[PDB]
Amino acid sequence: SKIIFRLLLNVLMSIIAIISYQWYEQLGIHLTVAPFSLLGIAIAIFLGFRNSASYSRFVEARNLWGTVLIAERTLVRQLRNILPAEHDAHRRIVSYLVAFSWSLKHQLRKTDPTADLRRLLPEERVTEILASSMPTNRILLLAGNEIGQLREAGKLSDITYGLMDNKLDELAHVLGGCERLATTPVPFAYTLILQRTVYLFCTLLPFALVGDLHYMTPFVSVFISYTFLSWDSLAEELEDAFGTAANDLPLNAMCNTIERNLLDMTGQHPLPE
Amino acid sequence: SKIIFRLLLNVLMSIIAIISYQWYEQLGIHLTVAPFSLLGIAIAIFLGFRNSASYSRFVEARNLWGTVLIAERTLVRQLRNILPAEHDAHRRIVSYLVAFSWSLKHQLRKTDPTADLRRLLPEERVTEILASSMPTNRILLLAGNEIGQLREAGKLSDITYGLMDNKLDELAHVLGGCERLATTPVPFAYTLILQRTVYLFCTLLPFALVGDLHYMTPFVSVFISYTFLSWDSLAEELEDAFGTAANDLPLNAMCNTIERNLLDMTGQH
Amino acid sequence: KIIFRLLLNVLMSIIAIISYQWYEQLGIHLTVAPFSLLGIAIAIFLGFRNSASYSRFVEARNLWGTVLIAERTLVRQLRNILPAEHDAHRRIVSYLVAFSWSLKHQLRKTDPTADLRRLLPEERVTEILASSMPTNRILLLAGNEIGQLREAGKLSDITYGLMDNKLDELAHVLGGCERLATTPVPFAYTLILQRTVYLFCTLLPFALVGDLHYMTPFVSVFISYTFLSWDSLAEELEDAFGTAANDLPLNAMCNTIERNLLDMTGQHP
Amino acid sequence: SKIIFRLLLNVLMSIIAIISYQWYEQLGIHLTVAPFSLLGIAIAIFLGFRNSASYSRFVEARNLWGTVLIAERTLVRQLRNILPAEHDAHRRIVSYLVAFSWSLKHQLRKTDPTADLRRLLPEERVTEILASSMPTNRILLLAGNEIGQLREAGKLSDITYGLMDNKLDELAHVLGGCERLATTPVPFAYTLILQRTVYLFCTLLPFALVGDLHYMTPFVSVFISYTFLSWDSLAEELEDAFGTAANDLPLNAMCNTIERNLLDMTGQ
Amino acid sequence: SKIIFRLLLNVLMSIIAIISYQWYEQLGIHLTVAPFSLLGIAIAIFLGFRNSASYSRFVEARNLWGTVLIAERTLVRQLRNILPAEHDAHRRIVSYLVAFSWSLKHQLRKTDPTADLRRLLPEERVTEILASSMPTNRILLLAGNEIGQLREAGKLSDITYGLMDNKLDELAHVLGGCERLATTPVPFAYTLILQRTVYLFCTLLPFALVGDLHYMTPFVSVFISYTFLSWDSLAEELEDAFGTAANDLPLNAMCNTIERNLLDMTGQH
Ligand SMILES: [Cl-]
Ligand SMILES: [Cl-]
Ligand SMILES: [Cl-]
Ligand SMILES: [Cl-]
Ligand SMILES: [Cl-]
Ligand SMILES: [Cl-]
Ligand SMILES: [Cl-]
Ligand SMILES: [Cl-]
Ligand SMILES: [Cl-]
Ligand SMILES: [Cl-]
Ligand SMILES: [Zn+2]
Ligand SMILES: [Zn+2]
Ligand SMILES: [Zn+2]
Ligand SMILES: [Zn+2]
Ligand SMILES: [Zn+2]
Ligand SMILES: [Zn+2]
Ligand SMILES: [Zn+2]
Ligand SMILES: [Zn+2]
Ligand SMILES: [Zn+2]
Ligand SMILES: [Zn+2]
Ligand SMILES: [Zn+2]
Ligand SMILES: [Zn+2]
Ligand SMILES: [Zn+2]
Ligand SMILES: [Zn+2]
Repeated sequence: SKIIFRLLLNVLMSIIAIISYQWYEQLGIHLTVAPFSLLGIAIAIFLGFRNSASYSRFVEARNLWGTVLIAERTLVRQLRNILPAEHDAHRRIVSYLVAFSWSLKHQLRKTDPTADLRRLLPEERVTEILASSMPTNRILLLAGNEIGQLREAGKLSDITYGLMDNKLDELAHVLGGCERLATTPVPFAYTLILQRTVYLFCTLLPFALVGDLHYMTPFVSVFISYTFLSWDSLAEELEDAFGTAANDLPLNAMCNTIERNLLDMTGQHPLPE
Repeated sequence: SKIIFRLLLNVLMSIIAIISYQWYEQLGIHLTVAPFSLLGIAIAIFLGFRNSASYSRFVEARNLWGTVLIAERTLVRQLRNILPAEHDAHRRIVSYLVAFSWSLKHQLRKTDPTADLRRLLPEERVTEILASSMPTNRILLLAGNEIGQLREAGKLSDITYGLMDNKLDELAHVLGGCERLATTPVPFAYTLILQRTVYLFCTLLPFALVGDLHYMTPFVSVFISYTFLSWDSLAEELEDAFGTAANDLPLNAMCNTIERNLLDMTGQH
Repeated sequence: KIIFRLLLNVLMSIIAIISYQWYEQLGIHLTVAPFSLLGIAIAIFLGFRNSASYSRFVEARNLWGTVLIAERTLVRQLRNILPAEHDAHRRIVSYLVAFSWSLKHQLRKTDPTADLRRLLPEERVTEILASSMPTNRILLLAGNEIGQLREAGKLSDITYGLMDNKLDELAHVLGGCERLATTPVPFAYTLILQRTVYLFCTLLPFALVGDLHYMTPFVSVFISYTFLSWDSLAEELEDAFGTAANDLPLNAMCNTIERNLLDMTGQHP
Repeated sequence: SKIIFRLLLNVLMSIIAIISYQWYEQLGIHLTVAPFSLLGIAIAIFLGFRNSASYSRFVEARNLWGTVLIAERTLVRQLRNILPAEHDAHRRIVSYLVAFSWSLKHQLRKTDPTADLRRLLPEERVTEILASSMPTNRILLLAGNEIGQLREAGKLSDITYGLMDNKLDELAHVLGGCERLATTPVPFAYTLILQRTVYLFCTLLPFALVGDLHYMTPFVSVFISYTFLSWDSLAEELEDAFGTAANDLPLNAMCNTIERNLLDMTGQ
Repeated sequence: SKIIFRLLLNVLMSIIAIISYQWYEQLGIHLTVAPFSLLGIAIAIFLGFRNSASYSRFVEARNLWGTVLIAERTLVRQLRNILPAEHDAHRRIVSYLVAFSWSLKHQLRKTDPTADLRRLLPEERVTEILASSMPTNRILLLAGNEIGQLREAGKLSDITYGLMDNKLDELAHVLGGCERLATTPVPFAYTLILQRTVYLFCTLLPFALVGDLHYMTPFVSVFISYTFLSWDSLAEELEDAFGTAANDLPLNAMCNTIERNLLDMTGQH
């Protein structure tokens, strides 16, 4: 945590305010609580509204990765109920849906997806995915091909295809939502204005409190600084949700759960009497 | 009250603040209202936003369990309307749908679902559901198999199947919603950090209010503490509705309400 | 209703005026600054409470709005697809009107027998009252009317599906309305704030008397009026469907629904 | 602009507080800023939440009238794409949909739609619509008749009818939405509490401020009054959210845009 | 940023406050921190609510532009799945959809769209687009005609047409949503009330702050003037997300992303 260094600096800023208190009126400088109370309340309001915006983006990030689990379950679930005999079709579609989860993971984590794609799909398909400028959207097209080919075979009617097509439409809203959160953040000015005001408020606070507290200055100033800094750092963990930090989503575990889910519903060996 | 231990501790610290006030001039330590007022208003704003997020989680929690009630009612309604003669199918689907509700209750609470599943389903399926790592999802698959088998027999058309399949999707959106809302740790320790900030503000407050109130310190300081601690403990309850430390009554009720409703529709009681 | 405490607030202020000459005699200090910090905190918590209460009232009004929308569109679809089947029209409308009235009685926790016998044959009223939830039975009986027209050959599976969607939407309303009635916003919400504001407003003139002297009862009743009126509005918005001053006129709403559905069929009330 | 008359009243109430300040010690009355700070902050919190609720109902009114534009554009678009030859059908439905837009406007504004209805529709239909107690709903039923009769002619299938029916369902949600906003206003308590409080706070404010500010009282008190009254008046206009005021929705401009769009798509 | 000018002018106003403080009791002028504190907190609350509503407009504008990508991705995807042989049909529809994004961008910015329309579509169609009052809605009708004529031949059934029809309905919701934000912004009172109040508070702030701070008056007044004006400017920027400012949407880059998505490898699959 980088918060603890700021707390140690707040103690140092408090002690230098205590010893230099003699040279205050000799220069003619005064700092009271009431002007800093107005500034602090203003900052406490603005931080609250920013953290609300940061939480709302984190909820949206959590919701979209929840939908990957829902849409892929229901698509395999529909496949098992409508076409219970097409087991060769199942394992092809399943492998694409697992691959979609892993490729979406690596797209948000800015990492190479080649290892996971080769683990799940044949080399003719991995080359096709990597050729595309948008690799994860290619997978949905290739998964869409498999549902389309079953409709082309006559195994799926236009109604049963339409029921399965809507699940792929849900999956497209996941990818488009995840890309939108990754590319467009909370406008940088939000974090730039507040982080500047908080740090400058926390350092100038013991100088404003030294006249009222005298010797209790380091104990109180830290306790006020801690409240304003913890709330500021809370938003700095929620805004970026697709990284590898403490509050950031465990996407490795989530993709493992999806892989476990889709190989739980399938994998049941057909025709053992 | 649960927090009444900390309320009497606040009065205990107030009496300490009165007697030790004589020693304050020996080190040159002073505590005015204005520094603790700025901190107090700041905490009050931060508790307001946190409680709003806690309420937001609670409303969505009840909405999902409302959809369990809605989707299962409308699935049984569609079965009676489209296929009025197929009572053998009715009994099986209702058995699975109620088994979905109870298994979801035991999944959110992390409790054993074996006793409830054995009551509603035969042992061939109970072992199959318990073998799966996702038991509630397995029930939806088996419920989907019942709708799917009526389609393959020729009794359900592709459109009438589609109407019933959408109701199974609603329950699957709930399961995925409930799984997400229970297994998310939205803070690292900030649910405890903000709780600790309230605690230490409450205990240091009588030392700050002793100069302005003297003997009225235990009266006013406990009344400020009460308003802050009650609002903090309220957000603690609303954040985890599907908790082991949370009330079991609203979750056990809606599982019985759905069982009572589905048995009434088919005409069994 | 709030005037009973507004007169009590002036009476408590009179006590604060006469006892001010005994303040330093008893040895008590009460400054404005600690009560300012507490009062701002309460104002924040009431601000979030009233906002949460407003969202309940909006959702409750929206659900009853959807009854009027869904039933209009169901009759509209019946007239466009099957213009000849007026025997179907009159039966379904009488069910949809009965659903609205039984929804009113369910939320109010009252007997619906007086309104059900007015609209429906006696055998159906006995069947409706037999069920655990009367409204869910009506939607099932209205669904059977659409279902029997599908079995006759007059409605295809597609045209059944369009009419079925509105019956699904009405069941989402029923599940929504039941949720807002059966699950109130947790116990503590009113237990904290209502009693906190009462104890704040009565103990405030004791703190105000040091700075205001004889203007104490005039300014204390000002702050009390603003705090209590915001408190009372939030309780009127939370609850709900009943017979309070600021609540939904459900008797007038059900009459508007009945008049709309009779007007579309070519009938006069 | 009710504010400018009230701002001059506040300066006039401030000068009373200055001249009667010599009488304060005689009556035994002392007024500090600190209790009025507590009250004013509370008012500012409650005004902030009310204005938030008022803006939310304005956005909802904007979104519903946005849906009028979208659902009617798409229904005409669906008609041209499925049935490119049936122009006799187009002329009636477009005129019905435009009549829906104007009838919804006149129902919300509480004005007579007779002049607009006879401008678009034949006398056999206008007299039938005006006969109905819900004239905007009557248009949706007659618009549904045109889609329904195209289905019964064998020109529209059950599938293509269902795609068009969803748009009529979407416009019916708007009608029920707009009626909900009109018949049920923002609880009159919100206006009864705050407006009484804001006016009484601003009037009583210089009497507490005169003890600390003296001759700067009419400058400071009028600037606090301006902030509190401007925010209250803004929330008042957003609460409606319709009507004839300048701050409200330009519904005449919107209905003409809908009328122009549907006549553009048909080539008229 | 125009704040840097108003920040430097705020320091100059603070120098006037320092030199004139001696003459305060001579001129008969008293200015304390407490009334300006009450005013400043009130402004900070109203700025907090405005900035939140401003951000909500920015989010909804981004969400609609996100939908442009998603709805067009799937519309081409469905064409690449249902009709994989119709390659000449693909390139015609794709070109309309790329033209839809660019024509939307130029409509919201109020600039000439002819330069980008010629780049993507034939001259017989570009003139038909420019002839219409709403050029972006005309493109949806022209792209819809391509889907409609494939149904006319019998290549698409009524069901598979409906799947593609829903996607063009989704794009029309973006068109109406983006117009709603652009044609009418926030009420003009919102901007004119706050921008008058914020700076007139900031200029009159050092005159009230001089009594407590003396020589530190320009340091603290520029701090508060920074925090209040930076929040007002951010709110003013985000309200018009379709403008050409720093915190606004990069709509030029977004349309290039849509173009590269729909033309994945010159329209191949
Ligand atoms: Cl398989
Ligand atoms: Cl049965
Ligand atoms: Cl509807
Ligand atoms: Cl009829
Ligand atoms: Cl639409
Ligand atoms: Cl025409
Ligand atoms: Cl035409
Ligand atoms: Cl889509
Ligand atoms: Cl191509
Ligand atoms: Cl000086
Ligand atoms: Zn299989
Ligand atoms: Zn979509
Ligand atoms: Zn049965
Ligand atoms: Zn789904
Ligand atoms: Zn004493
Ligand atoms: Zn509807
Ligand atoms: Zn009839
Ligand atoms: Zn449903
Ligand atoms: Zn035409
Ligand atoms: Zn003709
Ligand atoms: Zn007339
Ligand atoms: Zn192609
Ligand atoms: Zn639509
Ligand atoms: Zn000086």
